[PDB]
Amino acid sequence: VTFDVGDEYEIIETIGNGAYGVVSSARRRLTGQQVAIKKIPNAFDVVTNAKRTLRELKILKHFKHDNIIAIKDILRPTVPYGEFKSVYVVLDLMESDLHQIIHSSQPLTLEHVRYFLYQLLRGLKYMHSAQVIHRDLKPSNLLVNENCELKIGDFGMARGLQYFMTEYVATRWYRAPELMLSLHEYTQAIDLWSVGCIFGEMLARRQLFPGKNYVHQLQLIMMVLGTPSPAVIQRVRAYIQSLPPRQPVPWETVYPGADRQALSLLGRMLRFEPSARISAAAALRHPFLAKYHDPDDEPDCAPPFDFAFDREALTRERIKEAIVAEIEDFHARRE
Ligand SMILES: COc1cc(C(=O)N2CCC(N3CCN(C)CC3)CC2)ccc1Nc1ncc2c(n1)N(C1CCCC1)c1ccccc1C(=O)N2C
Repeated sequence: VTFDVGDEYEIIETIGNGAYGVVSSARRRLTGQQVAIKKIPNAFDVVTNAKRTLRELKILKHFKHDNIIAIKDILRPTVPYGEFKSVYVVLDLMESDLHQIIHSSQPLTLEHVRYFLYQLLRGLKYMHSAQVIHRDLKPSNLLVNENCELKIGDFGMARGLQYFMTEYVATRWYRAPELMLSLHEYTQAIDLWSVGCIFGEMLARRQLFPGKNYVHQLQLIMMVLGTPSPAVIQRVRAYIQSLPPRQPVPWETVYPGADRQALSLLGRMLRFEPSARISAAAALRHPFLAKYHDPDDEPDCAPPFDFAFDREALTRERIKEAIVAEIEDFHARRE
């Protein structure tokens, strides 16, 4: 079967795969309400993964927000603690993600784009007030349904306030320059870079900076934003120091026929300097999102999120203990 849940849920279809692991749509037995169930097959075998899972449970259990994917249940172990391998999390089931929507024959008007961006930023304002950087925002991590309701998901990369830049890789289309040309101060401005990229992706329905490798990535950014001012720098320095004085291409020539306000907002997000970028809070006060802006319906998260548990260097078994403790804690609060 490979999905041995109880009689509380009824599996419908298998939707697909995270890197680890499996997501099936289901139906709660008593309410008939549709949920999504993620099985994590060997959740405690690999220290790095177990750490991700623990991290992601804590952040989701901390957040209550219409624009951030949510945990509805975590299933108890149905076997002894020693034998417990696979963890099942019940989450909000959405109908698609934003990647499928952008890259489809269906039409995508500015009204869609405007509404999708508003929800994204409303979600991030809450996160960032909790002092949680998402770090991996992309359209496939933005879940969506028929009535354009949007939810941010996948917090496995999230961080408070090692990794290596491998060359031949095309997986950094939404990564902020500070994570590339490694500056020593990483803040929540990181997500607003990715938002800019995502935003722009919707306006053209095609990737803004689709780099094929590490270098092609920095080239593509430079081709639009120009060279970063000397001050905005400091081995890696050399590659850029000697490259003809590049000027920023205006966003109007990048997107011909686009909306004046949309670009004003976009231009406040895609900027090398992390401090130069708008915050999510401020972005919501932009004319572009004026239709939707409601001060009394765009809350912060309090208290903020402690990352103590993450810093601590834990064994494989001690992370299993902590994850199990999150499951027991989850049920204690509800029941
Ligand atoms: C029917 O629901 C969806 C379809 C799709 C979708 O259109 N595709 C395109 C075709 C994809 N192929 C890869 C898998 N193969 C079986 C062929 C289909 C599946 C994803 C995307 C998101 C969907 N909805 C969805 N709802 C909830 C999700 C989630 N996705 N997912 C997806 C669950 C499938 C893989 C990820 C999430 C994605 C990012 C972050 C969080 C989640 C998440 O935790 N949940 C619970």
